[PDB]
Amino acid sequence: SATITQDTPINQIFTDTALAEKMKTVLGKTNVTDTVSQTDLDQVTTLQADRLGIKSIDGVEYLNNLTQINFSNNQLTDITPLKNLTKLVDILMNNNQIADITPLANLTNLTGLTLFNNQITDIDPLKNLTNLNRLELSSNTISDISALSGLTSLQQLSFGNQVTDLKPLANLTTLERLDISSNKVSDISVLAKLTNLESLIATNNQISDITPLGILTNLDELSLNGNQLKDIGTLASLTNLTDLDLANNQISNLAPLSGLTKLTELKLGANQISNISPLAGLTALTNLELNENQLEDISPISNLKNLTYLTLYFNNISDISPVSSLTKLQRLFFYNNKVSDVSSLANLTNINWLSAGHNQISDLTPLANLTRITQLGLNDQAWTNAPVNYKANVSIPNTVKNVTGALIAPATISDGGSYTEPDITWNLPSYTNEVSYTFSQPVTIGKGTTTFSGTVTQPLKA
Amino acid sequence: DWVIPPISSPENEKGPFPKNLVQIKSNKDKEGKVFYSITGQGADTPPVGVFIIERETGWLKVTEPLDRERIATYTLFSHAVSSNGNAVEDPMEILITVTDQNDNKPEFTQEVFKGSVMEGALPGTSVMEVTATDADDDVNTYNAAIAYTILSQDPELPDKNMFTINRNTGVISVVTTGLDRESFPTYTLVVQAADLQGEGLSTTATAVITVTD
Ligand SMILES: [Ca+2]
Ligand SMILES: [Ca+2]
Ligand SMILES: [Ca+2]
Ligand SMILES: [Ca+2]
Repeated sequence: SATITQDTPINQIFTDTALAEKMKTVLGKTNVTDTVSQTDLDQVTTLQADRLGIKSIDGVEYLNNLTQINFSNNQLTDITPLKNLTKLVDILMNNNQIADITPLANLTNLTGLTLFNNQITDIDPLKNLTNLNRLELSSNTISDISALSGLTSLQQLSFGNQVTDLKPLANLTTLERLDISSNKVSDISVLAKLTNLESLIATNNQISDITPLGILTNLDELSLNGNQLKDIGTLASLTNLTDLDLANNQISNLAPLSGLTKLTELKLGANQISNISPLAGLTALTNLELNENQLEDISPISNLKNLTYLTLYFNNISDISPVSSLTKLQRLFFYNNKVSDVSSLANLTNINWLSAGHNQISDLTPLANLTRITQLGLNDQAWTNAPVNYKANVSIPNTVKNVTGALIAPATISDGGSYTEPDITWNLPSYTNEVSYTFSQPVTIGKGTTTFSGTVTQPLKA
Repeated sequence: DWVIPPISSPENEKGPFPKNLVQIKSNKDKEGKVFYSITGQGADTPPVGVFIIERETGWLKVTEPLDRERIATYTLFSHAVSSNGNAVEDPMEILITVTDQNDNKPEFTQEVFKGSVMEGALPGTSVMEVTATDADDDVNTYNAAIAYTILSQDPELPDKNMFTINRNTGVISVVTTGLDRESFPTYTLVVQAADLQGEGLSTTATAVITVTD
């Protein structure tokens, strides 16, 4: 035991102003200058001192009976006062500036230790904390995890951000939930040994080979967002997956996903996908991200009646009509495609967010009854009219229609042209292969506001 | 334009913390480099930093387990600011819904309920009522759906089961004959309230019944 040598002012025990204020309330005193006894201090067994701007825990060594502490969201560096508090079983100290965790080395009763978002490199002092079942070390600067190799009760683990070598995990077969995000990992072969894994988060790494996952059939949650994946054949073994993120990879072949019918969320944004036929039987999906691929035909999507959230932006899609039966849709994004007809979207009476900039849309009238919209995008349309004949005097109908059914007057017209509703007219002295015009019109549908703008090209035949 | 999925999280989520919720994105990130941030209770006002965002990815994370019975929903706002320091979106309101787990046992309104009953009250006579509440979500789950039972009677005379309880309402009725004040003036019942329609978490309290002339 540590003991104060006599009754002492709280503020002479706890030299931190903010910690002293807290301990005054904990210890049932009126003023931080009031004295307390060692007996009073020995009554404190838990302490929730998160989010108080504490810079020093000097004084806590005299709280001999502590079992659980929260000092998260503070400004701690030195944690030497924990050194002899061997009754500690749970420590929360995420979001500090701790570098030296040597004072933890003898706290062998610890079962939970949260240290993410600190300045830790060296984790050798954790090596004898063999009763840990939860250890979080992400958002640090750890490169070497050999000190984890003897923590064979671990169930929940994370670390970062410089690890390449995962071999120290080999014996931690009690692991259920692992986050190795934002390291330097390419080789995940050791993970095949962790057959109790239910959740694996491994975003922002250099992983290309996922064959090690093959026997990890208890996986329900897997994130490989931001890696170098292409062959995902191994995922066909993981039929318990409900939540899968493979965004930001090089995947083209989705056939291995076709049997993962427990999937409710699937992210496949920023890949090399042109064929989503393999997704047609994934009817439990509520969330599907297919942005930044090479899609044209999205007809397999019409089967996915439970979708509430769908991204399709940055593809080469002309026909949006496969979404038309997905009436639970609340948020739909398909900006940067080639959609010219949104008549099918009239069906999406539950739609709230509708994002359709950089398409070929000319007529908002099908959207007019979508009054639950709160977010809308219709900027920067562009399309080419069917050719008309070059003549000295040549007129075409304006075809740009607001949600009201009213024609939107051109903003600009090439080659000195003019507008008299409904017709755009050019006097052209000699043959030109095309003329053009722009429009730009703010519009609100429901509560969703955008600028409906675009560039229309009119080819002229010789 | 914002590109954000709706955000729901169960309470009492398992670690490791922090956990990824959703990616937050503006489609104006194609015109330049965007700094993302969040404001609101649970972000930049108390409790601060329950929710945080990765600066460039827009990954929104939760740093600790939630408790629906303390805060059931959070209202955050996302912000998007260019490298030159100008906002490129208006702040977007983001609702975070915390969904229920059965983590509260029923709680009796009293530890000791008192009632009385007349000798020779007819079988079927309502005597008293006991009542428990449950802090879990009675709208979307059975986590607060309480069944009432009797565990014991003291004394067990003249019969073991002098009384019954309505498993839905907690009303305690006489169901047999032979009440006798002179011999057995009082009955101490242990009553149990259990959620999940009787199958779940449970709590016990006492009902003390005085036999009157
Ligand atoms: Ca908008
Ligand atoms: Ca709770
Ligand atoms: Ca309950
Ligand atoms: Ca609950």
